[PDB]
This record gives sequence, structure tokens and C-alpha cells, in this order.
Amino acid sequence: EWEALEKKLAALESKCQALEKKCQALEKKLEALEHG
Amino acid sequence: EWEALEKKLAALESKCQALEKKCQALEKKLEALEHG
Amino acid sequence: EWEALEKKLAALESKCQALEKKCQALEKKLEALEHG
Ligand SMILES: [Cl-]
Ligand SMILES: [Cl-]
Ligand SMILES: [Cl-]
Ligand SMILES: [Pb+2]
Ligand SMILES: [Pb+2]
Ligand SMILES: [Zn+2]
Ligand SMILES: [Zn+2]
Ligand SMILES: [Zn+2]
Repeated sequence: EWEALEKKLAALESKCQALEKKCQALEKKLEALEHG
Repeated sequence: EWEALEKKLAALESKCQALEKKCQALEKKLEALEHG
Repeated sequence: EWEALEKKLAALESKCQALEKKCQALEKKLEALEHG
């Protein structure tokens, strides 16, 4: 329903933000290997 | 419209879930290099 | 509100598309290390 859609969108926004940070952490490790 | 928004949100949820799994696969490869 | 939800969903769709491309760029670098 409407309220369930609002909550689903907020949960997806937060899941994507968390994935963006996980990828930034992966990138830091990859850059340490690339420049090692 | 409403129905199109519902479907767009479900498609985005699935795209993000697929990206999370792709990143986990990248992380496994990176960890093999980090610990090689 | 409704219009704010529509815009939030479009902004999230674009953020995810940008993250997918960033991960593809990370994967290219990782594959160069894996096959180096
Ligand atoms: Cl670390
Ligand atoms: Cl593998
Ligand atoms: Cl490059
Ligand atoms: Pb990633
Ligand atoms: Pb996402
Ligand atoms: Zn680099
Ligand atoms: Zn490690
Ligand atoms: Zn490879």
C-alpha cells in the first residue's frame, strides 16, 4: 500500500547508501594493491 | 502512474540486490589477492 | 508527498546506476591485477 511503498523506498535508499560505502571500502583495498 | 511507480520500485530493489551480490563476488576476488 | 516520492525514486534509480558503473570500473582494475 501507500505507507508500505514509502517505507520500501526508504529502506532501499538506505541499502544503496550502505552498498556505496562498502564499495568505497573495497576501492581502498584495491588501490592499496594497485599502488603496492 | 501509481502502478508504474510500484513496478519501478520493485525493479530498482532487484537491481540493487543484484549489484550487492556482484560486489560480494568482487570482494572475494580482491580478498584472494590481498591474502595471496 | 506523492511528487516528492516520485522524485526520490528517480534520484535513487540514478544513484544506483552510477554505483553500478563505479563497480564496473573497480572490476576492470581488479581484473588487471588478477591477470597481471
Ligand atoms: Cl582496511
Ligand atoms: Cl571465482
Ligand atoms: Cl583505468
Ligand atoms: Pb562494488
Ligand atoms: Pb543500489
Ligand atoms: Zn590506482
Ligand atoms: Zn583481507
Ligand atoms: Zn579474472
